[PDB]
Amino acid sequence: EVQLVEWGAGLLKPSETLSLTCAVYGGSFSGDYWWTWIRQPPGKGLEWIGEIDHTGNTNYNPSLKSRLTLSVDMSKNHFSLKLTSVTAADTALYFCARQEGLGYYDSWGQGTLVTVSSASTKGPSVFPLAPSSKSTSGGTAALGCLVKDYFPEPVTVSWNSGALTSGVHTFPAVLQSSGLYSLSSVVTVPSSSLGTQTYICNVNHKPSNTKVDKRVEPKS
Amino acid sequence: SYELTQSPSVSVSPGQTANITCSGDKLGDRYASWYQQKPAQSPVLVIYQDDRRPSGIPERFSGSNSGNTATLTISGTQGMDEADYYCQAWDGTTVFGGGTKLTVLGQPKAAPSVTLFPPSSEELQANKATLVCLISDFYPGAVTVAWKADSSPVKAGVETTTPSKQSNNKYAASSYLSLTPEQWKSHRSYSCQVTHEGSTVEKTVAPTE
Ligand SMILES: *[C@@H]1O[C@H](CO)[C@@H](O)[C@H](O)[C@H]1NC(C)=O
Repeated sequence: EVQLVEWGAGLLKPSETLSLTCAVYGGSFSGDYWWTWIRQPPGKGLEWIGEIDHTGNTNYNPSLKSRLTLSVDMSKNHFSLKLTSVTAADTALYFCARQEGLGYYDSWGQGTLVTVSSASTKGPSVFPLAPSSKSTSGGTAALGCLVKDYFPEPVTVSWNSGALTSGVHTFPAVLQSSGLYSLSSVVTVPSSSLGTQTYICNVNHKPSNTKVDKRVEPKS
Repeated sequence: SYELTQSPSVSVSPGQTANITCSGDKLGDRYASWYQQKPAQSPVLVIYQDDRRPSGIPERFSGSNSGNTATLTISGTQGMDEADYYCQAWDGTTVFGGGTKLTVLGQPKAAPSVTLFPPSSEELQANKATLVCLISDFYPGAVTVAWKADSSPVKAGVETTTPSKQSNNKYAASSYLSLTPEQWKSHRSYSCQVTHEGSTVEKTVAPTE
């Protein structure tokens, strides 16, 4: 095995070009090795990006072959990556790796996270999720608030200014392809209360200095 | 375009044998390798050249490539084997499978609760439409979510979280479907279908509600 050490700044804005490098200890840039980049979007699988040999032949994945250039500095046993016209969709953990003889990746770098700041500070839209009894236990209903398209984390959600805590489930946010977050908060309450008890979700997004108190009324 | 298929999730009881499989046309003509990946860590090669084990990989890991299926067999599965497992096939070109999450069961299985909300009238007035599919109290922490427009799988618009551990050691996840108001109002219904451990729960909402 060999030791692979990748560096590179991870934090980079979009539409641009990404650039990283990797260093190799205990090996040589000779023979049949293919020096490889593989990436992993958050929550997703491994995606082969491209390879380069010691002479400088390359193979790139057709999906981006037009936009990706690999290079090697044979003198210091380094290879490097350059990807053009990027997005938040290139956000991913990027690994360098060595492909050995019959097509297996014996040595991997630690990975470098390419978080792409495509978005800027943005406060959420808040929509009411009107009560439904279809999925809850007898005599109860679930209602909530959809907290849509904010950045960065975090948002906080209380109910009835914190008087209502029992039965609240605020779900971890999704990080969308747009680079913005959305989350939902739901509370299960007595069905008999719906005509007399007011339900308000208190949404606070400190990064944008935004507060929303959204009344969640039954719908008819 | 060449394709290796693996199931997204497998669970095994401690000490039992786990089989993780990967299929592809004429996979037997290609050399299969397997990688173990634990969270925020580099994949680790556990099998190469169909059935060879690197020095330092435990003997309970074995591999085979026959019948056009590559199989990673872990005998006497231990807690420490919980991880995502990727197959890879090489013929000169490299293809990875989609990964299998192996859960080594530490508690009994728990089936998900699914709540589906339609777009709110308020959001439709803002010329947008989001369906919200909330999934909770499930174990193993692995689900597949499929959305349907009437009965047809959607082509676009889905954002789904990875499962996260709840305070009670079960898991939660959420999935969102983004539509235009015209798409929402022009179908009879949309459905969120959640598959967990080979069982499926499908909830459905309709614009007339
Ligand atoms: C696992 O798969 C192998 C084939 O590769 C088979 O011989 C064995 O019986 C399987 N064992 C289990 C427990 O599924």
